[PDB]
Amino acid sequence: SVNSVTLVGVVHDIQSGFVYEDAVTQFTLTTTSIDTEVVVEKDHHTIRCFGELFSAEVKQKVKEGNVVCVNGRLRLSPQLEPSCNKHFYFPYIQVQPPHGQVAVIH
Amino acid sequence: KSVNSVTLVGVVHDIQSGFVYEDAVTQFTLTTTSIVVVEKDHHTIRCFGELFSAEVKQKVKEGNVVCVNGRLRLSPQLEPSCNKHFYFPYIQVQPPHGQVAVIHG
Amino acid sequence: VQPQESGGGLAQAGGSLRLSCVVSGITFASEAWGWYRRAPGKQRELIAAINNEGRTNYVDSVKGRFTVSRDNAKNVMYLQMNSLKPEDTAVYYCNANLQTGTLSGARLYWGQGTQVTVSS
Amino acid sequence: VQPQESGGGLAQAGGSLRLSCVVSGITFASEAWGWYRRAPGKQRELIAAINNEGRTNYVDSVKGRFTVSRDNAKNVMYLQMNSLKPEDTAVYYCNANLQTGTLSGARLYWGQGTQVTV
Repeated sequence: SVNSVTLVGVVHDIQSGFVYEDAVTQFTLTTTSIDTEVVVEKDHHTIRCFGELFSAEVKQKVKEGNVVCVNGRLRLSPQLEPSCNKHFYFPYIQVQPPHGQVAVIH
Repeated sequence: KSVNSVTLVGVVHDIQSGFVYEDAVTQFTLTTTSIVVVEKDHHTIRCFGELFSAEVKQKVKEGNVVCVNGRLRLSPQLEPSCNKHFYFPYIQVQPPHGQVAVIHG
Repeated sequence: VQPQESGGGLAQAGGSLRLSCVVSGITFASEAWGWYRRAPGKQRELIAAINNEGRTNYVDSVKGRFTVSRDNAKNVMYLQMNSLKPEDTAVYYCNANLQTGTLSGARLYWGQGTQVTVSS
Repeated sequence: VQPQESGGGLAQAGGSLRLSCVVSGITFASEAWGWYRRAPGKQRELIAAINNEGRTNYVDSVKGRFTVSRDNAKNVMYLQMNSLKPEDTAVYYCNANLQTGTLSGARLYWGQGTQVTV
């Protein structure tokens, strides 16, 4: 039941903070994906780093507007809160060793 | 140079053909068991390609354990309500980039 | 369920244009539709989307700015466009939003779209 | 706000019972909450979330079944459970869901929880 992801692109909105009692450090990874003249598509992925230690090092080493390579697992969060009547999913790319990790190229 | 690449392996479910805004797709579900705690995830797999989708819809049967090899996309979408903005997480599969493969034994 | 749009080309900054999205023949009021746009370079982007009746949800952008309608009478979608920013240059299309996106179609078809331009 | 689940134990398949949750102790209202039940070896599953006013949503599996309500003056989560299937049998927790996306906030902490068996 292998789940896997690899991403490369610009970093944005880097933040620390906790998930439900869990030190996290997420950020957006915008990816350009030229769909099959004359338009291109982008894809902002919520990269969510767990493991307070890895969470910390990531938090420090990763700068804004960077270009990093993200290995990790793709997760789906049921979310769906009040304010409306419908269930949607949260597409966050979970990164926490010994799962994946984040290298930096810019 | 951006890189959006996913890989999957798990159980398939609710397989059906149709169109994505007038596009011959064969959407279905792949369930990776991302693991006492057994955490599951049900991924949507939208296989575009007039021929490709048909290809897939026939060799691919429910229960089959297959691999998925494609982009991680997410349609914005603006439901009747409400102000809450939500994205639709699926997996765009389409040759020569996408790739599907059933497992036997 | 056949796209038949019209209206739009070029207007001074902050204008007021209307749109006529006519569903050619087969039932229209049955579905929940909406308008899109094609920036000179950017891809397909859904903007306005009226419910099946129906209380409408707009994008942060066109929120308060524009307001789309839906009349079962003639089967036409009208996008009340006001204060047309120059950043509102694209080819606009009328089509039916999914259900609410995770659903699969059954036929459908695209349109030809009308070019629109705005420059201060 | 240090969570504190309460109420629960055992009831017939079809029996009923109500749960509870308290926190010490600010600030309610501003924060929307919910209830999370967990199977023996399975993951926690959020059941129903109550809005900041608050409106409410439920799980596709529990729609038209469970009923959740909240009180601000006493900071309490109320979960009146009726006619309980052995499926509902799980360790129920109560905490604050939020952000519906842009999560990551404050420190957060999990309550001990309450038992539900039918």
